[PDB]
Amino acid sequence: TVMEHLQEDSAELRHEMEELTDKYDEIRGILNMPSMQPYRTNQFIK
RNA sequence: UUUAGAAGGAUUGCCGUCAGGAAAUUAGGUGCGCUUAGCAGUGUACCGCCGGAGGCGG
Repeated sequence: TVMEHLQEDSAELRHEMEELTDKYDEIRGILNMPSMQPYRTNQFIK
């Protein structure tokens, strides 16, 4: 999977990555994603 | 004080045609049922008498 590639880049990705967007440094975002947090409640949660 | 509190599933319909189950057989030898006993609520409810339902004699 793409997930396992962005954990340890193998170029197999980096080769194919950098030739269509020139922006893989920004995308590699999908690594330190923020965690979901409970901040309020509504009438639809039990 | 409940994974709290809410809810229309609904209308219609052609399953059909045909057919060889079949041949063979040894269920057999034994055997202690057996002590005791009272059928009935009285064995029936009969003749009359008053008296417009309820009563009284033998």
